[PDB]
Amino acid sequence: LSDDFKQISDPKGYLTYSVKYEDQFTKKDKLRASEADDRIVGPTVNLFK
Amino acid sequence: VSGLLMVLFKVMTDNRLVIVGETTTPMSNTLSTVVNNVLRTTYHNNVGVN
Amino acid sequence: VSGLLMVLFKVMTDNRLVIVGETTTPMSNTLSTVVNNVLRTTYHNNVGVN
Repeated sequence: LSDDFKQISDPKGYLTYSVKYEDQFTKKDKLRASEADDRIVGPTVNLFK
Repeated sequence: VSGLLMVLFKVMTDNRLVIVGETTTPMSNTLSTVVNNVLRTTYHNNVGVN
Repeated sequence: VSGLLMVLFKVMTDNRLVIVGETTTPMSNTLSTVVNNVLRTTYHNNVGVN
């Protein structure tokens, strides 16, 4: 066959996110949730620390 | 002006097909009532930022 | 009669200020519907007997 396009596992995207943290603004409440409460909404929490 | 012309070249000569991979399904007992309604039935394995 | 007089001395010369320390917050998905309503929003870290 010709095979014009190749396949991938996960898509990339053209527009991404960046951040500039302030290493002196920490809340003293270490919150917690379930494991499936963690997975779906997980890495998005660690991009908006 | 030349780099913005070149970024328009790469997006034009694209050729990719998305393949469902890794996907897992959670249970209703293991989710908050606020995160439960967001998930249709099965979230794609791996995680997204939003 | 002398020891009961002395226990009244220590309570009188007291001087302490309570400082919020350690406190953590739990989620609604991880509590029984009977223990959920008891907690206002945030229980003081450490544990109490009652």
